[PDB]
Amino acid sequence: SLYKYLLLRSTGDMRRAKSPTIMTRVTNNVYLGNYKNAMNAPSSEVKFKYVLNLTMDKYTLPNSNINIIHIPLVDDTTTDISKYFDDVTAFLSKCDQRNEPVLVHCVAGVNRSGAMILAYLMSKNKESSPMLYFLYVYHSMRDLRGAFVENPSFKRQIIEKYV
Repeated sequence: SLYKYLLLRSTGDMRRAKSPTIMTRVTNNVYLGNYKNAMNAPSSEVKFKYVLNLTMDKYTLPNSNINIIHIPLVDDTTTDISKYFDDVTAFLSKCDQRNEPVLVHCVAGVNRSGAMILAYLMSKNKESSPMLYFLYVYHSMRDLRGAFVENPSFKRQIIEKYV
């Protein structure tokens, strides 16, 4: 019934894209969100230690002792993001090992952040066929969030790295 789900999703049964709303917890400590979720991170009962800001501009969070890490990524179809995969997944892995919650976000929480989260989940897959796991993670996250890594260059780079 998961095979049926993936096969229908993969042969023309995708929904129209919608903007994500609430944050999505993806692992014990790692969360995916948009700019509003980042602005709300200092007041979240999750107790974030880090925020990974993938937008083009640095910002600060006044009351907060959160450590904001800035990695500006370009959401277009020519620019490389693969040079960041290993450093980003190693940092996210460390947060999960240390139980230090981290929010990964861009502006809409679809492409730049979605791609780093997809890379992390691929990097943690030890038991499944990478092709199957990619389809499962892709379709399941898109259905949960409304839109997820719509950028086809980003999907291509993740496939080249992990599949």
